Amino acid sequence: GMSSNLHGIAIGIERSQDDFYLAFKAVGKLTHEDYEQMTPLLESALAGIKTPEIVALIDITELDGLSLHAAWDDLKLGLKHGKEFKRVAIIGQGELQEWATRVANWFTPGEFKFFEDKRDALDWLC
Amino acid sequence: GMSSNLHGIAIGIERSQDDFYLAFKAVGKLTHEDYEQMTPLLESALAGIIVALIDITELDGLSLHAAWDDLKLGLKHGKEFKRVAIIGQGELQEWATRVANWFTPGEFKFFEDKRDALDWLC
Ligand SMILES: [Cl-]
Ligand SMILES: [Cl-]
Ligand code: NA
Ligand code: NA
Repeated sequence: GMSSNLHGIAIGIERSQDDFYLAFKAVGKLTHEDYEQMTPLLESALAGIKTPEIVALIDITELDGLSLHAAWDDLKLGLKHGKEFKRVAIIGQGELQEWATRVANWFTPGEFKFFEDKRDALDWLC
Repeated sequence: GMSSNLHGIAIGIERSQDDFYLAFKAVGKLTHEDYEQMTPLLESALAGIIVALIDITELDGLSLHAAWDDLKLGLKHGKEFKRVAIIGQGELQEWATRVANWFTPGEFKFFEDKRDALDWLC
């Protein structure tokens, strides 16, 4: 009964033309340890920001899900930093993920919008 | 970043002379999915079978959700285990075993060598 599944969150700051954006790529089944590894970089990225200025891209194309603890870490990060994001582009596949993006958008102050194409997402995002 | 750590639980019935025990090996950082893969096997074993052996030499720990599944399993089934040999290394794992022993109705004892453990286990 063993398993060696690939998972994690990649975080970076990317560029599209003359705009910088915060990029995430969530892969596999996320754990609390994954949120822990990513949190200091996120805190570094948002240092000094107290207004809705940030735009982010979150690629969930290879995301399987979140552990229970990870789901709580995620909500904690949203409660703590979410107001600082004005727009969030979600990149995934299918209508069920589109629907989940619309549900997230209802809950959040920043504008969340779903895409399948990165170039479309970046055009809207920045 | 990315990772692909090995984790899981091996379970099965084993022999020591003309005598049997339930063997567990806990590897890595255990998750809820690991507990769900393992539970139906544990139940079939208990319907068919008590003393057990738990190898923690390669155990890192349990996720929050898994610690809960684990406690749920101990509350349901631990009374059925009269003796539990914990196979591990070091005094921190021994201490953890002694703490577990205090909490539980069966006798839990720490060993470094499987052969020494099986002599006491059955
Ligand atoms: Cl977790
Ligand atoms: Cl879990
Ligand atoms: Na929103
Ligand atoms: Na005990």
